[PDB]
Amino acid sequence: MVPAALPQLTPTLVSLLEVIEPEVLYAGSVPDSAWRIMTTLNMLGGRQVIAAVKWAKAIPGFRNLHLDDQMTLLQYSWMSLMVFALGWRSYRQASGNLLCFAPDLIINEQRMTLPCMYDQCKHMLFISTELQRLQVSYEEYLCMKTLLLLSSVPKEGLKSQELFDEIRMTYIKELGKAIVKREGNSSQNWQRFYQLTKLLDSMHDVVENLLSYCFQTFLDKSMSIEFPEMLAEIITNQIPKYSNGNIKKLLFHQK
Amino acid sequence: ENALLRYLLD
Ligand SMILES: C[C@@H]1C[C@H]2[C@@H]3CCC4=CC(=O)C=C[C@]4(C)[C@@]3(F)[C@@H](O)C[C@]2(C)[C@@]1(O)C(=O)CO
Repeated sequence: MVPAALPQLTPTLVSLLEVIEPEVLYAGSVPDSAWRIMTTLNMLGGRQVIAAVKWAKAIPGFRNLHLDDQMTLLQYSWMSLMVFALGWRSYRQASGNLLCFAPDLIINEQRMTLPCMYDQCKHMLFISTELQRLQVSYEEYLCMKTLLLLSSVPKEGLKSQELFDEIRMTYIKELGKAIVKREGNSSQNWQRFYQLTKLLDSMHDVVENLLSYCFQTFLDKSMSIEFPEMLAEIITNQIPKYSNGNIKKLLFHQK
Repeated sequence: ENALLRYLLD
């Protein structure tokens, strides 16, 4: 028995990340139709993206970037952020075996293998399997997820470039601290840091597969897949940047 | 063009 209290922050970035992490949302009987499932996922996704925008505003340094940089970073990274968190829930709740969109919206093996679900679900689940393989910790995850917010930028650079690089490097160092805290030796630390940064680089490829579905299902109105306002606005604005080759993926490695 | 996102950020 303990009194109520808020957890004790410490003067470290990961401690703040832990307090600002949004709570997992509930979607609020799963359909037997790919078409209906996709619309439902999008409605949940719009709510998750609003929560992520609020989270980003609290990340140390983010709000000091030019407003245009902030908007651009969220437009370019939203999918990566959503897929990474979906990967984490699927890893923690199902060992990477089921897609855990929300505690009340789990997509089982049968539904993941419906004709029009098979391909997208294989790509949506892949990152979860990697988190499981690497046994990523919560602190490592929180640092990596922040790095994803800071991983997709305009080819011509941001308006607040210097500040952005500084902020991004604080989180790269923070990831190092999360690994070091495991108490492995120097060689193991180097190896793990290389593996986790390789995983971050691999998110760009998974996301390309998923944005291809997102953009096509959004654009072809005749397909009757619905998107909430938040997502529709973002996607509408993101497509021209993506298709013009303006989204540059920061990679740690060659790749 | 980016009303909802801009509003949220403001
Ligand atoms: C394959 C794409 C990738 C999907 C997204 C993957 C990431 C994600 C995680 C969530 O926890 C809730 C919704 C989203 C953000 C998402 F699941 C839905 O929006 C539906 C989505 C765009 C998709 O299924 C469609 O394009 C359907 O129209």
